[PDB]
Amino acid sequence: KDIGIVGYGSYIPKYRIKVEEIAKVWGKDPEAIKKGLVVNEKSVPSPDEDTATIAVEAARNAVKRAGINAEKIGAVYVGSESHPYAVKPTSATVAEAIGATPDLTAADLEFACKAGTAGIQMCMGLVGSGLIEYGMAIGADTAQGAPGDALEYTASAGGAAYIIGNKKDEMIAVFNGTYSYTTDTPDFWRREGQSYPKHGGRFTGEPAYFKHVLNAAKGIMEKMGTTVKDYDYCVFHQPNGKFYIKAAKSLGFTNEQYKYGLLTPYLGNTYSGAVPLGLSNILDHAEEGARILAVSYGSGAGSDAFDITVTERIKEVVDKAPKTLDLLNRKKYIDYAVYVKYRGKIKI
Amino acid sequence: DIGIVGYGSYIPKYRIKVEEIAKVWGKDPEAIKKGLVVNEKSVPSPDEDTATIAVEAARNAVKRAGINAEKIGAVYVGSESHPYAVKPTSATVAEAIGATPDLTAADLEFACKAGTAGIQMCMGLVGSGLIEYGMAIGADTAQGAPGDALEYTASAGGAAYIIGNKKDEMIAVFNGTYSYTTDTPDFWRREGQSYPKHGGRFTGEPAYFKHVLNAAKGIMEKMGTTVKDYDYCVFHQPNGKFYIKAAKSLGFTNEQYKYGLLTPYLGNTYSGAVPLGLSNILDHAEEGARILAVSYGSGAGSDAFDITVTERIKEVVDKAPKTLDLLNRKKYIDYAVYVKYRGKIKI
Amino acid sequence: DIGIVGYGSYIPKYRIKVEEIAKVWGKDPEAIKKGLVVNEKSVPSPDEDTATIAVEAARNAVKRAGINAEKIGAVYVGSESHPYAVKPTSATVAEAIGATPDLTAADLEFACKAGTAGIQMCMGLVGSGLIEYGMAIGADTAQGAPGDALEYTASAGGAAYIIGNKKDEMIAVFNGTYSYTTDTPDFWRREGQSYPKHGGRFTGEPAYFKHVLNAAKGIMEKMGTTVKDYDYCVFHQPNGKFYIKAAKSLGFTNEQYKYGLLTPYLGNTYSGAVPLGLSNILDHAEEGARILAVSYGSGAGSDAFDITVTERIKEVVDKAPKTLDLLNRKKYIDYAVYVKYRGKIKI
Amino acid sequence: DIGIVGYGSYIPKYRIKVEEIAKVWGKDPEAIKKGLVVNEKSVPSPDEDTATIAVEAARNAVKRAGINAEKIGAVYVGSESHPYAVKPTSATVAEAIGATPDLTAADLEFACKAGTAGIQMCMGLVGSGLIEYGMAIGADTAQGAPGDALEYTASAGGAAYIIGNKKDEMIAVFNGTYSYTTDTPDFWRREGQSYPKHGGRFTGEPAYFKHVLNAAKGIMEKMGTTVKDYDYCVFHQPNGKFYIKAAKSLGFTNEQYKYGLLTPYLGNTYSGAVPLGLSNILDHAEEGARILAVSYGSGAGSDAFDITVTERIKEVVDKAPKTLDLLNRKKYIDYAVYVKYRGKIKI
Amino acid sequence: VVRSWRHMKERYNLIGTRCKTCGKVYFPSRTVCPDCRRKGELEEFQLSGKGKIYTYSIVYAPPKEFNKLTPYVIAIVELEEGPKVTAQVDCDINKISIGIPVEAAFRRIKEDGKDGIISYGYKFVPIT
Amino acid sequence: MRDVAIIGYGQTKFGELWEDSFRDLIVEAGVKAIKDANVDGGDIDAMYIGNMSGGLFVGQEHIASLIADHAGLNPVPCTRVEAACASGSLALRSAVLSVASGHHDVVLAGGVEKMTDVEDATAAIASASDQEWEAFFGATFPSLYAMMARRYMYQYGLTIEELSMWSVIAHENATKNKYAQFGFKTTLEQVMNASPVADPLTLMHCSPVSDGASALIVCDADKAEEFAPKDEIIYIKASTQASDTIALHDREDMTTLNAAKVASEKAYKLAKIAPEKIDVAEVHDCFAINGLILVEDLGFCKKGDAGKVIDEGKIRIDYDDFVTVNPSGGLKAAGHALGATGIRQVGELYWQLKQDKECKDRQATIKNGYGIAANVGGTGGTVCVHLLSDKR
Ligand SMILES: [Cl-]
Ligand SMILES: [Cl-]
Ligand SMILES: [Cl-]
Ligand SMILES: [K+]
Ligand SMILES: [K+]
Ligand SMILES: [K+]
Ligand SMILES: [K+]
Ligand SMILES: [K+]
Ligand SMILES: [Mg+2]
Ligand code: NA
Ligand code: NA
Ligand SMILES: [Zn+2]
Repeated sequence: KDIGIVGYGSYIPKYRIKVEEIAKVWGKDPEAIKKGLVVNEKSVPSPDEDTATIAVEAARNAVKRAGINAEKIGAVYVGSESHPYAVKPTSATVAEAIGATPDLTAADLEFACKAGTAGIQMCMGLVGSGLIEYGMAIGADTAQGAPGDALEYTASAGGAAYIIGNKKDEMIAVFNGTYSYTTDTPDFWRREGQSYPKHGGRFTGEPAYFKHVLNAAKGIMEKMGTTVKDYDYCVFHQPNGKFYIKAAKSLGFTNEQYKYGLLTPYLGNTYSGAVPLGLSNILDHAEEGARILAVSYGSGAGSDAFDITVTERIKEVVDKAPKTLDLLNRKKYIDYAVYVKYRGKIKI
Repeated sequence: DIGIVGYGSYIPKYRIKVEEIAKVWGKDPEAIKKGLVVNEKSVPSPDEDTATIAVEAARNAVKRAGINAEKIGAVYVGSESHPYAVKPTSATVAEAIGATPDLTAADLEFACKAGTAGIQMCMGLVGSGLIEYGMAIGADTAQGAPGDALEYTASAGGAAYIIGNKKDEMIAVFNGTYSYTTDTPDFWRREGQSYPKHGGRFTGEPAYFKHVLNAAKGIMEKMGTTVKDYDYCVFHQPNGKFYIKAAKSLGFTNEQYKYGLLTPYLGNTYSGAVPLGLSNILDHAEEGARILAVSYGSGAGSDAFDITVTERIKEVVDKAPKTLDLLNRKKYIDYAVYVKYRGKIKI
Repeated sequence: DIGIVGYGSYIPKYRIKVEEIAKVWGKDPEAIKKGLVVNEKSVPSPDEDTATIAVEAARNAVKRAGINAEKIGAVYVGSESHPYAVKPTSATVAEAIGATPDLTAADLEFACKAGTAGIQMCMGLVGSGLIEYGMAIGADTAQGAPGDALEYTASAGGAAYIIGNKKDEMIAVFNGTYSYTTDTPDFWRREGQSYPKHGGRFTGEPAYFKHVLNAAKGIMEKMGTTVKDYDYCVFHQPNGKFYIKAAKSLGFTNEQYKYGLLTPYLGNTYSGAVPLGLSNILDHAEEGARILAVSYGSGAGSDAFDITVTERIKEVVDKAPKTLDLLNRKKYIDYAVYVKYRGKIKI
Repeated sequence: DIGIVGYGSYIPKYRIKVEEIAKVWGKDPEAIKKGLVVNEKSVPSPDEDTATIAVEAARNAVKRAGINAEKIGAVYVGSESHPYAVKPTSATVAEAIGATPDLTAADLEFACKAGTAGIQMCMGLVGSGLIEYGMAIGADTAQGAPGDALEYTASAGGAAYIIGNKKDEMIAVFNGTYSYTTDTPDFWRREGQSYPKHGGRFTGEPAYFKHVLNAAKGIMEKMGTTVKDYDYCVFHQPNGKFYIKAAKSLGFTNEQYKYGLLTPYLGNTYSGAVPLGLSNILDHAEEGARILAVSYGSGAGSDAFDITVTERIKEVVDKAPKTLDLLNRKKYIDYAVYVKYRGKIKI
Repeated sequence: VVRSWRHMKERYNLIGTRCKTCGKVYFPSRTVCPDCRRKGELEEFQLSGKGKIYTYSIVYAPPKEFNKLTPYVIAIVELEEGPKVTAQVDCDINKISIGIPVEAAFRRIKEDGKDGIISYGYKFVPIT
Repeated sequence: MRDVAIIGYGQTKFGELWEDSFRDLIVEAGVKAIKDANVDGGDIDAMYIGNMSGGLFVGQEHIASLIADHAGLNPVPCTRVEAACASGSLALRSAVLSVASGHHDVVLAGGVEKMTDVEDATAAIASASDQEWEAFFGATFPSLYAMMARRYMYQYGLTIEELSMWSVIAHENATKNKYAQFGFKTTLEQVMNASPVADPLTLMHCSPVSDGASALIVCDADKAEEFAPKDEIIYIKASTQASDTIALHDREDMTTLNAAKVASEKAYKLAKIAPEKIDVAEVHDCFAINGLILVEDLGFCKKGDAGKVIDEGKIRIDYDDFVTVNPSGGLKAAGHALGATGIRQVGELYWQLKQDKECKDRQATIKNGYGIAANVGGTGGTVCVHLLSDKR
């Protein structure tokens, strides 16, 4: 009754904006921010791009890697913070755009930046239970940081999709186990009326991110009977580079182990696509037998941990779609004026 | 072998009649009562929201299950009126029932089908052996636009279901489930707007009936059944008229669909609509009864279920308030107090 | 030298009693009626606004003046509720009375003193010989914040005055005017917000009474008069209490201040309040009667006037509706219909 | 008998070139520069608003008048961007120059003619002997809608004028004034909206030119004059093209209209436009020079003035900053910093 | 609202029709074959989003909605299968030319104000 | 099947007419047409109208009833005919066929447009394109014709200078037209350097949004002699119409308007003449490129050579032995009031063939006595051709 990933895909838009271009406008030292956050630049979606289009790009690429007929997908789940509608499901738009309709279930997922991995766990259940043959879990966002605030340096756009399956011949990776840590924590939120979120500053750190990320990591390792030495690669949530590395070093992972999963310094924080995207970069590089630790975090508060092993099929599919690193490096820089124009940050 | 080990419901105490809304906007109440098959609807207290309703229903489901909430490995809340735009209701409910910390959770969105989407998610996690128990809730504090016809039906309520694997504690068993989904712009809301928009008569045949009826046919084919095999049925019920049209289209009689229809005195509770109707069916059902449940969400999509009741039902029905007791414990209010409570007066 | 040749008023037909607002918000109506000295207030029809009220009042003033509106060389509208943020009410009123095109106009803003500020402008333009007649209007469709005490007094109304130079046409004569103005943050509204904010108990002694009493004493010093020299008086009336406290402080009796006080059955019409009270005095006054009129605006500022009535008053009073007749032609509404009319319901 | 005893102006230090706006929105800057006859516009500091600009202009006018502000009996501020929706700018200005408390005040609204409306009001009160000195201000911190053509011209600035009765103190004398007014929906803004709306090419011939040319023709007919009788002229200047079309239509040459035209390097300061242009004329004019000044405001109306300069002008010009000196003390900014300052970034 | 729903499968997935009688592929799908009319028999047909620029223009002053995009490339793409479509091209103004190979992409085309629905559909991206 | 003639023509000025309402326009054009034809109001048996502004600009459909009502001609039947920019010519053809049938003897064919009252006019002129497969994706009406110009330049090597000469001529001719919207001369540089709308077209290549009205009185050829001197009568030799794909991308060839070829050929056949005998032509040149294409499709020159015949100026009035195109200034310079353009085109041929003083300063040489007009709806989905002659 093994469960694994039969295909995966990623997408990042082409525009970027450097820390220097945001700091120029607001009167801050860019080097201090770059070092403080461990971030150089972030991605920007085209004004004709949104969470749905980014999810569709990722979904379509994952179908390429899976090499299956999308009609077989029995569930599509989209985890996001920036669903283009307040009340109309992205997941339905994605299912139609990949040809999965009509014989499937779907839902839009909300749980800050963990929404994406919640959908993976949902697909694991439906496939393992035999309720569907394949399920798709997507995590994607076109984050918007509040203009004067520090989150504007990291709030980026991107997404990644994963297709979950039951057939060993088609698995590129296998779930060894999953575990989740969840409490009620008011570190980060947004009220229905407001344009941008609010947060508790230094409360977002130890009592929320590290509490949940680290409890989730040691929980799955206890469930699995493993140590840091047993894993080849790791990926944690990455609101900035600093938090990622602090968590990775706390648990005892070295650079070689955590290097692939960290994209924020040149991608930014894509929220519910953050860990899905880092994981996809690990898979674009991984070899057969590699063991991966993946742990997401969402504010509210909650984390999803995964223990995954790569199979021999990975080589066959990596080049079947664009690689996350290739997407991340085909880029066009823009200045703050064009950035706020694109993002709809100008009062009109 | 997957089933429901416990279930619970909640409805607030305040109601408002069609007559009180029509009086204000200058409409014939009898024409509305007959057109929509609706008499009154529920209203939440200003200190109540989707979260509190979900906790009431969740706590009631825990009573019927008779289990330790620490045993719950996932909590899923499906709604349209999550108190925050970005902060999960599901976490608040898990803390409020003692399920934290060893669990996963997510808030679900898919118009009025969000609640039943969560049931299917729990079915998967339990069936796969990934969790021992999962909770799926559907709840809403719907808001109708003041001048619009949706103000006559937009009500508050919710129901929770705990899904499990142990035959001895199952009160009902899932025989199968099926879902029909397309991209349909019949009903939506944009992030900025206060109230939703819709395509009027497009909400009917091409959206509600297409998905509800394709989903109903679909599961009966999957299971190889006919209308005569089911003792009870419950469909999405934005108004009384749509429910009955669908039920009669498929060949169900009044005795079969009557228990599932709550809108005429409850209103449309959106993602809580079918969960609540199903719960009323369970408060009445006897051993061996077979239920067809089909939800609808604008978008669009429907979730179908084929469920059989077991002998354990009699042990739990009285372990918590019955859906009909909640619905009939009520206090009436006028339109002025209604718009005060609901926050419909601009301040 | 300078006087009023004609004046006119307008009040809409709908009213709402204090009992109907307090009922909704859970307050004692008797305490409010006694605390504020207010029983009910006026409500404009949803098809009525400051412009329409200004037009009604302006047209009535033309009837009393008995002149050709083409001769009016300035039109000034003082309000807080100009139907546009940027498009002058005064232009619409001039077009609606046939005063266009040979005239100047402007919309005036200074809280509840805007209306009387325009009178002083017309006095200047007529006295200087720059125009032959000028019109000053004060009108508002005030909106009180739901749940706040201003909702019991915030009403709609307005009055217009035409100023002229011809003794044969003057119904009243200005003896003098004086104004007291400072920077006082007692009451304000920011461009984004729906309803104003205020300093509560700061609105009284340091603002209303400071300015109303300094303006009154000032003009009496300028004119060399005492309270006894005046037959009638009218002060700003945000509630009945403030009016009577001010009037009694200065030594006026009930017979002197009774006619100017309309708020207990009209509400506070803001920039139309003193203009309307003054008009009720003029509907009752006899030849030779001497009037003290003092307005107040938050900001803050007050405009004081010393006026003497002539023998022509009784020729024109019946040439248009009397303020008391308008005030008593009324239809009552409840809170639900009130918030519907006023646009206080979110959508 | 009525004249200007003092005048003052203010312009903030920041500018933005057409190129910086066009760059962002993907437009040809040369086409815009040539089409509108505009090169750059002024931008206020984020700690600057209409009130501070009005105080600067008023204080400068007091320097030139050389009088005690206590003697000012009226302060009128005309604007489209009063910092408050309900709290008078004029009061803050009166307090900030020491004119309080023995004065009247009002805030004026009539699109871009508000400022000149106050001059006529001061003319009336001074000529009538009701006050000894009155102050009329026109100031704005205009905001153009991002992406729209008004963003290339919407600028900040203001000018103040003190009106008096004493020949020995007059720097200029009013020969006459005239106004043309109708109801025209060329430009407006509703209370909720951030930026105005307009009728595009309806703003030209049927509105600006209709009113500007009828007003200019009107005062010349009232005065018995021709274009040849005037040394200088200044018209409203929403762009350079409208100004020049109007000026050439009436028969004025470059030497006559050159001084009044500031928009190409200042932008359109709305109610401060003509006051500022007039002030530059006065900074250059010589004894005996005769000026035609005609403003325009949407809704709609224009105020015309016929003014003659006196010998006292040279005594005061250097007593405060000259409008050209303010305009040329400048610091350029890019679009990002501009929208930051102006509060155009959603936050 | 309803009209978007009818052409979603065409706008999202480039699914047209092929007349069996003459073989000509049609996109957008046609109810009737113009060459065979009554004798034509149409079947559903999935197109590859691949094509080449047939002609193009650069829109310098579009409606206010497109203010973020202005100036944008609009083109008629000749698809590999035969049909031609009108669509925008996501490329730089100075790199569009007739004959450039392009490929369809799911993008946000239009939005019915801030309250109405969002309409998705095809936009073309160059190959390199 | 009776012969049809023209006995009168009337027109308002074309431009931004703020003062003139929609009523003021139709009346002025109708009265002028009535007066020119020497008929009384009672003599009109029916009316045929083209108009776009009403429904897109004001929400007014049922314009026919409105126009008959306010013209004072109730109860005469009035009918609205629509084909976007070709509504004018279709209203005429409808009128022609009604006289030919014998059901009416004297019929007014008119068109009117009030485009200045709308806030944004583009959405209306874009109505002529496919909303779901052209407009939806952001192809503005100028960009469609711009893509025609691009393809034509690609296939036949037309240079922007050659295209720009069309607009120079139009503006020169328009200074001779009191009713023209633009009465100024221009130069090649001014046209090319003007602000761009849609590459390669500039503002000086595109026709403007215009208010205006025009009206014709058509009559039975024999009854015409009751109102007019026989010499001042112009006969309608042919009134033909054709259709093409509504979308430009569905065209077999974008460099030609098949409906114009089809319609013009049928008219030439019915009149039994060849293109070489046409003395004056009025073509639909809302975007200049369309002027060149129609000169080719009507058969005055070979496909791809229009640019070279404009460069030498053979379409100019002073140039002899070649047809004279758009003596009035065409749509670009004289103005393009969508609904009236089809009527105006023919009224010019009427003036030109009858040597009316109205066109005295722009009078073309008339060797043979024939004129032709081509009115296009949208990018070519509808074309209507009218061929006139001084001989019956
Ligand atoms: Cl205004
Ligand atoms: Cl379908
Ligand atoms: Cl007649
Ligand atoms: K949401
Ligand atoms: K006097
Ligand atoms: K205001
Ligand atoms: K003073
Ligand atoms: K004639
Ligand atoms: Mg006759
Ligand atoms: Na920042
Ligand atoms: Na034309
Ligand atoms: Zn065929």
